[PDB]
Amino acid sequence: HIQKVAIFGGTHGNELTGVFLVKHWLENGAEIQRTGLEVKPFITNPRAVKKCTRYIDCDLNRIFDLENLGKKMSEDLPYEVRRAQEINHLFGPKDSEDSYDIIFDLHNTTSNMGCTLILEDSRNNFLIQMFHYIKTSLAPLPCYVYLIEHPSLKYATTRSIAKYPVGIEVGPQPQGVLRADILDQMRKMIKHALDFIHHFNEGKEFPPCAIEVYKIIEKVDYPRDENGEIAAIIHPNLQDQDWKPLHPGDPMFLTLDGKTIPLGGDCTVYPVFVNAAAYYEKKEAFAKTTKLTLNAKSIRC
Amino acid sequence: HIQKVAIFGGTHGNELTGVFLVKHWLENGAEIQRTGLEVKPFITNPRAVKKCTRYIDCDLNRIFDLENLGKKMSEDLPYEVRRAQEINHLFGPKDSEDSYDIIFDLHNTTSNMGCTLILEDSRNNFLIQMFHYIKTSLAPLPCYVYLIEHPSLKYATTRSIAKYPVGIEVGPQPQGVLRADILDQMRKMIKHALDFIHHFNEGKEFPPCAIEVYKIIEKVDYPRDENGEIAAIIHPNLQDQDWKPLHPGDPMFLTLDGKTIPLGGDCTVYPVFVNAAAYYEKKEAFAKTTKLTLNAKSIRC
Ligand SMILES: CP(=O)(O)N[C@@H](CC(=O)O)C(=O)O
Ligand SMILES: CP(=O)(O)N[C@@H](CC(=O)O)C(=O)O
Ligand SMILES: [Zn+2]
Repeated sequence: HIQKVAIFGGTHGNELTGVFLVKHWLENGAEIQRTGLEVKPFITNPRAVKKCTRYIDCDLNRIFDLENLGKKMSEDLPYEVRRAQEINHLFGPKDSEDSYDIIFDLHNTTSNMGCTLILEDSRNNFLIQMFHYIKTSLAPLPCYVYLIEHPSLKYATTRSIAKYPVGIEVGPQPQGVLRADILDQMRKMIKHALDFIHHFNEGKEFPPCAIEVYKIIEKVDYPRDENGEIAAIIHPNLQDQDWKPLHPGDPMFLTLDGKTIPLGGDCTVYPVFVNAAAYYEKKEAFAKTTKLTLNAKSIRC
Repeated sequence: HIQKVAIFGGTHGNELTGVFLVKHWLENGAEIQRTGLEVKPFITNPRAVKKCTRYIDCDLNRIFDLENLGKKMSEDLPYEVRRAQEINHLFGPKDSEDSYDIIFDLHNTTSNMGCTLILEDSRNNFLIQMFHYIKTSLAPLPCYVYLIEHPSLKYATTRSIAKYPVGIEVGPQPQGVLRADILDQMRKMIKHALDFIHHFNEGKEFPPCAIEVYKIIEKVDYPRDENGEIAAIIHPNLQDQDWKPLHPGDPMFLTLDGKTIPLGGDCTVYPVFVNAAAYYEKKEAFAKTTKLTLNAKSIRC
């Protein structure tokens, strides 16, 4: 059933783990080859990799929609828009049946999140089953799932071209830095993801399963000042405590004085992307998520 | 004896702890004010801070020498060269007796180094005594001293304008990220450094003392490709092990294949700036240092 699989690195040019793995596999990709399965590594944003920067003109990972992929090709377009089209033409077109079946898009964050899988559709049995397999196979190494389904949020990502878009994120790693442990963790994530696809194409039957995901609800801004500059910082007790529960009493921010600013609201939330570097650019502190369980049916062929 | 003291933040625009402290103290610098002592906070590279980037045209912290500070002012010069001059004219001139007495230049690294003091002259009794005071005052919080004296090296740093240049570096913090603990650590470093100056200007007598420093000997490159691209990465056992001893047997790098590359040479070395982000730009892995003890005499008003 599953034929065309791709692996994207360098969607942001300062997230090196993907860049390195992909470059290594372009020269020798035996590691990622599975019998009866054609898997293609590919650098998505080579220009931004060259500069070791997030993007050149605009973020590549939020423009794979009709607004942008339908524009008339020209050299006056932002670099990433041109690039987005070239990629859609290679691995897509999107919403087409000639598109790749599965795409893994590799990412790094500074946030202390470890192995993270990113799910775009909560009702997708195939992906849930994959994510279950990976989760299970990594144990006792923790692996979390982050759900970006939202009526009004959710972005037009690079991987979204696929029938089954899979996002992969490993932290904490600084930008422009290549750590071995983080690299090793992403490797293992991949091998199990490919193992799952192979197991599936050899027609293995998976029983129903259930997994905890974390559903984005809101992004929290840093408190500001009358000029609009940031006024407080992630409180020590929240630093590095991604995925762990935070109750309305608990400390959130801290001023340089420093009075504490506690959570507020009436329910427990799970913060993710705590003090992420990519959040500063937009002056955001972290993401509020809701923990919940999803279910899948059985699958075959 | 000591009159003019300055504190520099934003010498690199993505090293936020300095930026934040300095901005906070420009609005209210009571924290850094000591009796009979005028200390001036100051953002060195406002343009690079604006963009949250290391530098605009060239690294500000390498160009405070005759080659650059003697150039004819013009708008065709790289931004940082213009800026370097403006600063030399404010807080210097360098090698002059009208220069500031002491300058603290604040920095962050991604390397797991904690509180670090940077010493440019090994024969300086005043600085050693300060560094001793700070070291001891921070205990049991570790504080290390890194000596950049070298016959065949330079470093025309921002702070070098002063009679007594002091460098301050706290890691690990990602670039474009502001962590509370790291901020707190730098604050304490400053407070004790200012306390020392005040104690000295109230004419306290310090007995002779001794401190371990780490003398740079060379910078280690990443092993490269046949094209010139990086070929291995800091071995897991070296990651985050700054300051700790590394013997010729021990593992250094790691290829994506599995093969370890051990140290070599014939003596124990102490690595610092392990997997520093700012080292990638020049494709360097870390700095080899040699641990040794320095001695100071007594000192007075
Ligand atoms: C921290 P990131 O740059 O990997 N976050 C992405 C989301 C993603 O990776 O899907 C973005 O906001 O574009
Ligand atoms: C991380 P940094 O730019 O403040 N440190 C310099 C050295 C220095 O600033 O003294 C470097 O590692 O290249
Ligand atoms: Zn990313």
